[PDB]
Amino acid sequence: RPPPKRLTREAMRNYLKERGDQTVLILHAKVAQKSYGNEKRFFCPPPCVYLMGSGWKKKKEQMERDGCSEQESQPCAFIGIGNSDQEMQQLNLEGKNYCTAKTLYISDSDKRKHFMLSVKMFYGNSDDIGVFLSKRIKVISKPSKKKQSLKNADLCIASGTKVALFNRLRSQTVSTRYLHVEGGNFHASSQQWGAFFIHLLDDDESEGEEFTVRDGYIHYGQTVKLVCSVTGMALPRLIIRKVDKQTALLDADDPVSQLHKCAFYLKDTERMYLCLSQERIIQFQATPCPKEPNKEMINDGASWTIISTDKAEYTFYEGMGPVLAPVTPVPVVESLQLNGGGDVAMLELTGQNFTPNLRVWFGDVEAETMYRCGESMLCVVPDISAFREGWRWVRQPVQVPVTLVRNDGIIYSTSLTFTYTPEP
Amino acid sequence: TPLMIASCSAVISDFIYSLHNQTDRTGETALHLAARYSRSDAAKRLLEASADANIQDNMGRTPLHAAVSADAQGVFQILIRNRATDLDARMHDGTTPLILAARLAVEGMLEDLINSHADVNAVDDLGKSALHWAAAVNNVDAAVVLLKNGANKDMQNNREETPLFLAAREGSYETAKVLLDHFANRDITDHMDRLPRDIAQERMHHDIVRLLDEYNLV
Amino acid sequence: HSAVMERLRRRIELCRRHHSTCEARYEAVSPERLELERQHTFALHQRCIQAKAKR
DNA sequence: GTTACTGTGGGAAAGAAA
DNA sequence: TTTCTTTCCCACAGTAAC
Repeated sequence: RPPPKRLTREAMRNYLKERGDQTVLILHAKVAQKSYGNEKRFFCPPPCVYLMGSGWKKKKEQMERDGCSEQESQPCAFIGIGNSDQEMQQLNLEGKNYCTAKTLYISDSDKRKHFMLSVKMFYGNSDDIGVFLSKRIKVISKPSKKKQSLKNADLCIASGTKVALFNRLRSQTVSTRYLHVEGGNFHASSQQWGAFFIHLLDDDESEGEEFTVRDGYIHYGQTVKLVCSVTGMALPRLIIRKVDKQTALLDADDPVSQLHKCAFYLKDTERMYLCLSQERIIQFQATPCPKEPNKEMINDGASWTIISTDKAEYTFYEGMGPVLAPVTPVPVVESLQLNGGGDVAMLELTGQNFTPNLRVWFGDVEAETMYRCGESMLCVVPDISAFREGWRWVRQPVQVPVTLVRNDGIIYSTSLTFTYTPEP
Repeated sequence: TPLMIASCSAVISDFIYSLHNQTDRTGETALHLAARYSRSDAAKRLLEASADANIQDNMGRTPLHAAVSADAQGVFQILIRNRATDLDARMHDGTTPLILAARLAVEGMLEDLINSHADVNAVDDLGKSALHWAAAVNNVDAAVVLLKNGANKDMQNNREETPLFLAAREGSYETAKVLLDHFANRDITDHMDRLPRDIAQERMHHDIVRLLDEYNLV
Repeated sequence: HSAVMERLRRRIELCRRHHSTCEARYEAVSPERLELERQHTFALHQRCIQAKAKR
């Protein structure tokens, strides 16, 4: 087998030019209802696994242009529960660019307070891709319909975070539909599910877009605005009201929690709500009211479930062709600080999953790199000369990009961009 | 900018006889640059003329942070010797000078900071004490000094990881041993109920596993 | 300057050595780790193959 | 129609924390 | 005693294979 190849200057240049990164990606809920006895309360929403990036196709082509069945170059994939002695379920990714894990669940045999989904993943010909995991997920023995203080957070939606919303018809797992979006409007697919920014607003809020959001956790009664994290289309102002027994309360200050059934009131149109008619999303009014001036009964179909959402995302590139090992674990570079300046400039990098076998490249230049640990790494800013023939000092701003590169050639893109600047 | 050029490269004193002006890109003040380019005289002059030694730049670092990062012994002495100077300053990510001192393998600043009474059990936004960072980086000397000056050896970071655990993950045999020497609790699981021994077995760090299994028991 | 420079030479060498140690600790274990992963990849791939035959 | 089964959601029972 | 939280139980109402 062909020995591991050190990424070359030229190969880097090609990458910078084309840049067909391959990126896995895992969307999911932050909470999970533990299942008892021999039950099975599936994770809802179902952990989706998109495979974005022009690179995946380039990889498909490269593999075939080397003698591979349509079946030999097909990314495969299984999802599982961290280190649990169960069985990983397979995700069917044929033709599809993503795939949900509709029947994942966590038994009570598992004592962990948390866990993260494991997504194993290789190509058809057993060539290996890697193992990517979701952000941690907390286990709850049952949602708390009781009171919720503001000390045990992590369980309170907070202006800024994201959430998924789904409706459950008559207690039948096969009915479940999630507020989604396609073609520009809001669907209620029982197939896909979208993550929504849930911004909090001060009662004295305006009309539409270009508004200003304010920090703070969310309790019923406030004016929130839901936006599609992908498309952008958003629902006109609303007021999330705690519900129960088909009654959409008005006098409720309690802070909205995880997996809490709640109704969404509109922009003071009148008393119209947001409901699902076993099809799509359409207006409503909720006729019943004579129970009390603060307990408007509502028709079963707008008592959505709120659940907060996260998203794990990794991206790589085979810069020197196939590699004996997996591209996992992938390096995320969260912070990039400068250390000192001029003749000694150095760079401290902090992030996750760093490893002794990476060098950081400034544009097409490989810079000396010292591994501190999994989360910290140092490197030496290369003389400005390496980017401008004459220059013995920085005559003008020159911004090159920063990027991590494994030793066998995999190149992990960042987003950061070190910029040389004149030493004042 | 004019005062900054003299400090960063009679000049500092004459212009003074602006000051707290922040740059657009980095947001550093003249004191910050003096610290970064490690220009000792300039920092002294800026301080003399009642300068604020705690202005944060765009990432939250104060000149003292810049001082440790650039391993500028003189500006560092000057800032710690200064009374106003916050030694437990904080970057946006929660990082503190005591921590950078542990991380960048800089000679003595960690102890000088300790001796000058910096908080040792302070933590970053991830909840990692300098002792945790000391273990990640297997900086034994820093680990001993943090421990002698009363660090919490069994402290847990947001992910429930103890310092012994990070040493087990990275395979810091020497620091791991020191923590054991000090009776670090080797039975504290991380957030996913994982023992340091477990994280160690997984990473195939056989010696740390050997230690966890048989070193300084009962 | 030689005294300060000397402190500088000393710091990098320490970082440099620490790195060299970690990489070697990591590389020495690579085969053990890579062979264990492939063993699992094989098990699923085998299962991925039979799942296809059942159809 | 008939049968055997299976996620869910609501409420009783068992503990555990005040 | 209270107040919750974690485990148990069990019956709607859909599926699936006859």
